[PDB]
Amino acid sequence: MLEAKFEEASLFKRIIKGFKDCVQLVNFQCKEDGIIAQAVDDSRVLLVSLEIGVEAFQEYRCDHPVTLGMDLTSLSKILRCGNNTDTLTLIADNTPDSIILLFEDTKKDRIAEYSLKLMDIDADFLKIEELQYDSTLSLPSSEFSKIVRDLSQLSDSINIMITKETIKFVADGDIGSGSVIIKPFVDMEHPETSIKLEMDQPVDLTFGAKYLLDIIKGSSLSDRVGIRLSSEAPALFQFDLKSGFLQFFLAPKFND
Amino acid sequence: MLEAKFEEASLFKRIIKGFKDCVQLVNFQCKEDGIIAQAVDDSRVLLVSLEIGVEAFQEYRCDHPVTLGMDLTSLSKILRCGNNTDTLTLIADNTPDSIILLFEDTKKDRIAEYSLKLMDIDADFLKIEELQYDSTLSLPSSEFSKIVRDLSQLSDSINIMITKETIKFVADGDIGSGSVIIKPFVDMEHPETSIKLEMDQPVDLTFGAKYLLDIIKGSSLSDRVGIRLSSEAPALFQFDLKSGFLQFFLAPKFND
Amino acid sequence: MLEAKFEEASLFKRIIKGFKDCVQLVNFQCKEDGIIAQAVDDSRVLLVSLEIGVEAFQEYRCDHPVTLGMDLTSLSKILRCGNNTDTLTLIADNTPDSIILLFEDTKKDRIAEYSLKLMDIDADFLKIEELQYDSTLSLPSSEFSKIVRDLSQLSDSINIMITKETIKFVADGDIGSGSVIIKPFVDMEHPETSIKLEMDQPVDLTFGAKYLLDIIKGSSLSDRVGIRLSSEAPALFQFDLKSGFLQFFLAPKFND
Repeated sequence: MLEAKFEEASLFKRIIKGFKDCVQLVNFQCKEDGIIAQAVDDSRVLLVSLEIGVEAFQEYRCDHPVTLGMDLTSLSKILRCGNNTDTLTLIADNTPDSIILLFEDTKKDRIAEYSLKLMDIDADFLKIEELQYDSTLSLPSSEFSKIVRDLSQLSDSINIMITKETIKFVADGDIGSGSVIIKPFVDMEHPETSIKLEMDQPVDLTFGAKYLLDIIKGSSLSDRVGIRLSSEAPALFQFDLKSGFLQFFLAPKFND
Repeated sequence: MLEAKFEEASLFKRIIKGFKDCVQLVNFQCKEDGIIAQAVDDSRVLLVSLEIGVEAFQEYRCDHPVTLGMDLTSLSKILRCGNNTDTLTLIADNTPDSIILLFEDTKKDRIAEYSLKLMDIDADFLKIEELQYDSTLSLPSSEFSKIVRDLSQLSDSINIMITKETIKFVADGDIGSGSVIIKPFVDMEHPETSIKLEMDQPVDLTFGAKYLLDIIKGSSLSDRVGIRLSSEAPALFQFDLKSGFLQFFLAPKFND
Repeated sequence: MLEAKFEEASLFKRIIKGFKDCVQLVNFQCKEDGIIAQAVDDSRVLLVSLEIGVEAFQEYRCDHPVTLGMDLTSLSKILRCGNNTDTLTLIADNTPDSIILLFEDTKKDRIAEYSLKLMDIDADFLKIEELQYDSTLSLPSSEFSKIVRDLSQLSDSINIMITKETIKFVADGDIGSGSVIIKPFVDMEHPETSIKLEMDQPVDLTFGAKYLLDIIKGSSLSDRVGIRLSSEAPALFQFDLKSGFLQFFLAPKFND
């Protein structure tokens, strides 16, 4: 059996929002220590990887590992079905016919129990994170979201440039162009709005704006975003859950 | 002559919202004791029936009965034309060339008088309400609306099931499935949120979700909804106005 | 060189909203005393004319006159790129390769500098305002916007009628019809909501509702709108900036 109770369905709803642009069929491996999931998109330039730990739940029990594969169109539909504050419970049995999602409320009324038929997906799991990235940075999710959104209207390609104490976002398209230059600093009032940067090697990479627009949906889950860039491997954008994470690996646009 | 003044145009606007999915041509019989109207839809599975009494108005005068038939596309358009708090007045003369809608405001400015050309509709009025329905229930309009809306995303058919002290809404479609089980109780704090049920015979009927989605638009007009279900006749969903009602008769889906 | 700093980008964003329905290519003449611009639409029935004076800015410097022509689709896109309270600065050099738009914020972070490639437009400037219009009136932008919007749903033509102390807006189409009659008065509490009218000659003109809908977008820029109507020339609708204006000249519909 398996029973995992989120204190608030909002968290799972936002996490699943994080997958709008992958293969709508996604495997969720549920183990003794929590849930992991990963999904690639069609073009195979973007990988989404989620880990939710035991303590991110309100309650959690997984007697034996169980892989449940779900259609994210349909799970996303079923996840519109309650107030963000409802306690959401995933329930399954040893070999799962189907996953159960049970919503509960502040009031003692209205049991809302949904089911989702599980699919059979072949699990080709990707371990593509690097040890040392060329540069690491972190900044408020809100700020990163605004930068991406704004620059997205000028061209279909956003270019990240890292030099000593200088982070430069640039969109250069037919109509016009735009640049946003931020620099590291500590804001002692709220260490939230702080901007951190470690640069082992300067970097200059270009990304499809469609995919950055997808990636910034994770702002709903964390105050800060972490960006690891290197010229060799795909770039990593990470939003941290209370004991967990949602990660977006994105391959830079090719030059030719 | 005929002159009927709603204290607030909001009420008539919401009532007319209740007709979005009928023959856009609708007869309004205005009599000494108020207004009645009824409209069937194309497929002829849903009937909408409205009664507004003298006391639901701010003022009312109908010297002689007058039938005024209107295009609800066009009346709906003309009903976007003022603040919800404007005093709205319907005006007509003995044999009506046209209906007049006169908006007035808190401020003494801005007379806004619209007209609508009347059509000739043949009045085939339906008296299809039963004496004894198999089961009767009542519950908050908000709750019924949420249940219908949620379950509507899983299949195109919602199934109502009534057993002793148990009301069960169920949608079972291709992607997944959903169930919502409520039970009767008295909430003394707010007798609003109370859920009432009388069951003379258990019932099990299925309804097109398109039509339940249409029917729940009446939540704007009442705190509670009444549902009379029987296996013989069409089901009745009723929202009560201050001395009036808006009723939706809906024929269950056929089994075959 | 040229450097013009709006205290708040909101103002320029709303001004440019005022041009949604012109030739998307628009000349901006920048002179010692401020900025002027004008744009005709395709059908050539509507002219939009803007003047912004030195004092409407937070800072202003124009060493030599410079004509910069811009695509308003693209400038409108680039103008979504900041908070309404950002200080927006237009920057150019003697013969302009490109215009620069520099956003600055309350916080010392995030330099956001965009560029727009300039086009070559031939400047056929129109001086079509009359000395004496047949009638002049002024009324709250909100009220004019509501009247236009409401009446726009009944027909594609709105008809203005001016008689002694009587202003009458009328839409008369297939579905129904609507009339709105306002009269001059002084409201001493707020001289804003006052309605002023000088009538040298009664007037009766008809206007495409598409174009009135376009014109009312200027409500964002002023509390009041001024309307000069005459039977000879195109009608003038004027919204006043703090030392400036946005004007819409609109030719009446032809009778035939």
